[PDB]
Amino acid sequence: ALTFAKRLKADTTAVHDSVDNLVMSVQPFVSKENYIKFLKLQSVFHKAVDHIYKDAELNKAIPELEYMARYDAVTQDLKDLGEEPYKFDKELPYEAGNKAIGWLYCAEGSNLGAAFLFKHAQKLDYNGEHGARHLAPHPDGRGKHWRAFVEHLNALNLTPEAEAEAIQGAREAFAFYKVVLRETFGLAADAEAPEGMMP
Ligand code: HEM
Repeated sequence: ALTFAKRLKADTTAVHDSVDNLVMSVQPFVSKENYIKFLKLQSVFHKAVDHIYKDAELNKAIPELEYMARYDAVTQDLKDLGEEPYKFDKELPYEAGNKAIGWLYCAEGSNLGAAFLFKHAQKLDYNGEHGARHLAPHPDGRGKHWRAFVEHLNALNLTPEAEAEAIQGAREAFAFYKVVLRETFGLAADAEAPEGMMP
């Protein structure tokens, strides 16, 4: 690639697309019941990275990182749908160090690419003020907000060795997402979208 952020993307695009395909395959927008299952999935993942967004060390290198967390937004979307806060059945990952940087990339990048999901949530009359608060674009714009974030990520100046761990972290974050999705939508372990499906 060329930069840390670009290597992260390059090394995780295949798994990202597998997530895209799996999410769409379980029909998150076919019914209120399924959208709620989607929100529970989102709730678990965002709870899992909450401690990373609030990490003292990372907030010193990335100013205002603590305010980027979307866990509260997802929980409010659950409230809008008449659901109480959702709590994962199993123990939640609590990553740290370089691997935690990979999870942060995964979670924040999902904010950049949430435009598609937000459009379809809108079809159900769910918007940034009701039901899809966690999918709404950052006030500064998805792209502008992301580019600023990417600068900070690259500015961590992680060594090639550290990058490897972070990238592995990002891969594990996506992997965890699918594990939670399968449990939430009642799929077998390692279930995937129909083979050959394109994002
Ligand atoms: C059906 C659901 C999804 C679709 C259609 C999708 C689509 C996309 C698209 C088109 C982008 C690029 C946006 C841009 O460059 O402006 C993107 C980026 C990204 N998405 Fe998703 N995504 C989905 C779900 C997720 C999930 C659930 C995660 C992780 C838990 C995720 C993590 C990311 C990351 C990390 C990036 C950043 C890529 C980069 O480095 O440029 N996405 N997504």
